[PDB]
Amino acid sequence: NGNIQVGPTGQLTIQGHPVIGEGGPITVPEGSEITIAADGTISALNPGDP
Amino acid sequence: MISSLWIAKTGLDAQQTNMDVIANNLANVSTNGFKRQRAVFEDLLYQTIRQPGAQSSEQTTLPSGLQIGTGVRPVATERLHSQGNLSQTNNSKDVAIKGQGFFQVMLPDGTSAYTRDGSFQVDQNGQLVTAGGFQVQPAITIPANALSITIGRDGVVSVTQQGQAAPVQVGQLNLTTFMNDTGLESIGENLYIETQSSGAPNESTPGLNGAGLLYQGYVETSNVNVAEELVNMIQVQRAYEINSKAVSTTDQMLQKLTQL
Amino acid sequence: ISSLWIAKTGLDAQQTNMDVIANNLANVSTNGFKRQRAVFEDLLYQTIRQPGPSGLQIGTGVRPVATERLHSQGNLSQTNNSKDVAIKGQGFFQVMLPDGTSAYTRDGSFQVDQNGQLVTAGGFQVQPAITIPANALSITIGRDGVVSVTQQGQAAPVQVGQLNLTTFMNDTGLESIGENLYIETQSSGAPNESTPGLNGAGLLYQGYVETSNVNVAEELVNMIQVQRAYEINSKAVSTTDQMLQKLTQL
Amino acid sequence: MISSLWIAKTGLDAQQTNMDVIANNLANVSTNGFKRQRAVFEDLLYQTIRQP
Amino acid sequence: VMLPDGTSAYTRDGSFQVDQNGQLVTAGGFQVQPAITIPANALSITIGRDGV
Amino acid sequence: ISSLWIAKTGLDAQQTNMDVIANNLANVSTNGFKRQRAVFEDLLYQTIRQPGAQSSEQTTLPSGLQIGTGVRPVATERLHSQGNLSQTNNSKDVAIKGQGFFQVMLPDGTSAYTRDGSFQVDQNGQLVTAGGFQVQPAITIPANALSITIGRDGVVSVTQQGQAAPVQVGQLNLTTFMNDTGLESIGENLYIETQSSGAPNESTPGLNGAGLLYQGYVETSNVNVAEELVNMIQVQRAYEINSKAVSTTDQMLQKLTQL
Repeated sequence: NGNIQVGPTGQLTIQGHPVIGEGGPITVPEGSEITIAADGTISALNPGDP
Repeated sequence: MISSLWIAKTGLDAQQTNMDVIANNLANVSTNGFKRQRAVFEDLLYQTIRQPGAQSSEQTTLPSGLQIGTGVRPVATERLHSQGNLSQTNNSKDVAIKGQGFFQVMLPDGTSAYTRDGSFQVDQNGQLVTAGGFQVQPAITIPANALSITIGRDGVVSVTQQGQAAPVQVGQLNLTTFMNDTGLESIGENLYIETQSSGAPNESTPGLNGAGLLYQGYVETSNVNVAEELVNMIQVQRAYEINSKAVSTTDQMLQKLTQL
Repeated sequence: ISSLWIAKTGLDAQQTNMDVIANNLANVSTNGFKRQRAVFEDLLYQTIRQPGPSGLQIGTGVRPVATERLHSQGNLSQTNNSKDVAIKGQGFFQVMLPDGTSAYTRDGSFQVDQNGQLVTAGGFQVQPAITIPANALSITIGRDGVVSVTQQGQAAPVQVGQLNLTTFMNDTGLESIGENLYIETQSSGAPNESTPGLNGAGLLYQGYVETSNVNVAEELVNMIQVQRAYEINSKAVSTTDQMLQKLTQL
Repeated sequence: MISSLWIAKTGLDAQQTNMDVIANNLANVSTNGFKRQRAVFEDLLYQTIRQP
Repeated sequence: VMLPDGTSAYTRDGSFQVDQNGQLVTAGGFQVQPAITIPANALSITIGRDGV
Repeated sequence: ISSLWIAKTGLDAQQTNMDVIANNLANVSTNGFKRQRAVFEDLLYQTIRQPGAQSSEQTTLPSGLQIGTGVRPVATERLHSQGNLSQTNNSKDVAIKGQGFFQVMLPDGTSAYTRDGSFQVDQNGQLVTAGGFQVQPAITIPANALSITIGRDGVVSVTQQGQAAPVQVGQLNLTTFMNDTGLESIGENLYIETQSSGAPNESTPGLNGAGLLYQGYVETSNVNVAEELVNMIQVQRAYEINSKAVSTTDQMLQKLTQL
């Protein structure tokens, strides 16, 4: 299920359960736009920032 | 529904505004002291699907993301404030202005407007008024027994009498200068008023601080180049046709989807 | 259930292509506009092993992967205005947004605000901050960035500022925002500012404005092609629906 | 909105300026201490598709 | 083309760009294995009939 | 479909042809201008049946099946003929009769080459061209000049009040190239050398195949006005024909899709 969702506190999670990566479940900046790479890299861009 | 429809609608509206500006320029080609105006366009926002420069993979970035346009809009219009051609009318109460500056008139409600159309008359009270009744701000008052009126290059107005040989000075026809002439707000009857864009007007005598002189007996003609206008008309007609064809194609594909 | 989604992706791709075509046709008169083309590429292939050469890879739809701007040189239109500037070659004028960041533009159409500075149509000021004085009898911008204003009673014109311009090692990666402005991204290199005519920078023409590089005939042919592709691709949906209905009838 | 149209527009403008200087010279043919004028033209930038 | 995994993938579509280092890449970030490097301040890029 | 992608190339070729025609017609009065003509080229071919393949044990195909792809404008060239001379009665106007280009020092330090001869003198007395650029041999004219004489030799001589013979101020050399058609044509009526163009060869006028210099004349553009009208008729008709081809393909596809 690739329908990834981000919570109010930057917690990446598929329906019901958090997504994990290196270490524990991954957490992103609070409201940054998320881009998913072709190899699994997560780029986060804080809005308004250049 | 379909975004291309709205994009083409914006294009059609932009072409319509361009045609309106061209028609306005052509209409008052014989207006004295008229400045042609050109519209400037720009594009609307862009919808970014993939952020440029984002990590395409490890140690690699996306060379260029996916961004889709939205349309165009006219952003502003600029008047070419250049020197027009002078035409002679042999009338002694018409003055053209060479260089920069504007004559100052007082609108009836009490405000001040700045004009460039020099063709004046004299009211029943003897004052010097513009074609329209607004009196010139320095308040030139011509006496009754007037034979000839001389307005010098430096803006000093004198009138000759019958008895005494020496002409009598009547006033000074000084003129105003702005930081940004293009920023003046334009209203009817060849009048401009100061806005926030144009700096505070500063009055000056003609021929000093970069203010132009006065030529009596001539009127400044509009700086409209009809040869450019006709080619622009051809361009806008063709662009309007192209955008209409785009609208038609979008309608055709939407209809085909509907018939499904 | 099988070809419906593939045909949906095809229709979406044709719709996006039509969108970029319409956007290109819309701003055919915007100064300094650069035409865009979208590029697609097919999606992942599923493979079915043979029992026990193998093969049998069933594909799926197509997706738009990027859109690129053709950063070419446009024709020059004459306005007779003394503040319009056109670029000869490569380079972008540097302008400062009111927020504090910096943007870059190709549209040379400059005016002067009440303070005498040089701004673009919209209020943004050119970053080197050319400060034209009052009583400017005439203003001239030469091949280089030198801006000289002649004053009454002065023999030698007084230089009032220098108009540098910036270049990038990858201008296609510049992010585009409204009103003909670009912001540098990670893909685009760090901006390098230089005087015109040196280190690959262009020259400046006074009184001319750069046009847009849009080819109307190409757009019309692309319009015909995309309309026909969409019309054909609808047939896949129609046939799939009919055969699925025939299947579910029994 | 094609390149040929803009090229022809520039040509028309150049011819108009030439006619303007001709008419100016003819107008003040009887002005003492007057010197004639002649305009000089140059071609604009060239866009290179294939580099020579 | 050099894949992120390190293996080589071979393609037919011709649509290339340059990244922030000037290296020639495809539309998507993948690099062409011969690694043609285009310097900055370049007036024009020519790709001849051969691979030069 | 293929026919659309062929007719599109046809339309683009006609458009480039019209563009070069319009460029030639625009600066018909630009001194020292050389007309430009475009040469096209057909694109690659798709071979379905290879010509010369063995049709049987003995016979072979006379001509296989090949399908064209379109046309591509391969290049454009400039005709370096000799334009007519026009008299201006100006002492500083030079017209070159033959072959060669005046060398000019660009501000950046590089060197350009031009054929339009119409010069002035800056405030320092140096000989410059219209545009501010100076002639490379740096001909300097004193302030006490009465007249400027530029003989067919290329030697610039100037006369002064109360003198018997004029004093030579310099020699106006000119450069010729092995292939002047290969000169990269930058704006402002200037050419710069490239790899295709040979190394410049500087010489005095009238020697080693160089041209001569006439003072008081300007070299007019060698644009044939009569030929442009018929070229325009041909270009317009070809464009209309290709447009009709596109329309036919569109009608064919439209009939096909509603099947």
